[PDB]
Amino acid sequence: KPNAIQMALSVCEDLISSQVYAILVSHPPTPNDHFTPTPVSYTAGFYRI
Amino acid sequence: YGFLPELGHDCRAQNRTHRGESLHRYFMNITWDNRDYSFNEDGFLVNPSL
Repeated sequence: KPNAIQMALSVCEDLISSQVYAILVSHPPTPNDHFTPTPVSYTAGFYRI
Repeated sequence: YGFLPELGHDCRAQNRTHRGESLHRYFMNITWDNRDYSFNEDGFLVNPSL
């Protein structure tokens, strides 16, 4: 998602609700540094995903 | 400042992180209960009472 805090809630609602064993992330097309990887690594790391 | 400079605290509207740097400098001289609660730049106490 374009915004930040909505990305964090969207990860657990859609991904870990399907019993995922690992998550793949990629840099966003826009040239903004460390935007996508921080919300994912803080929610998946809660469960050691 | 003499007033309350509220920032864009709305979480579901926008995002702002540049103004957060000028926030630590206010928390260097906090004292209470005859004890020192001064925070260093990193975030934790510097001279606690262990």
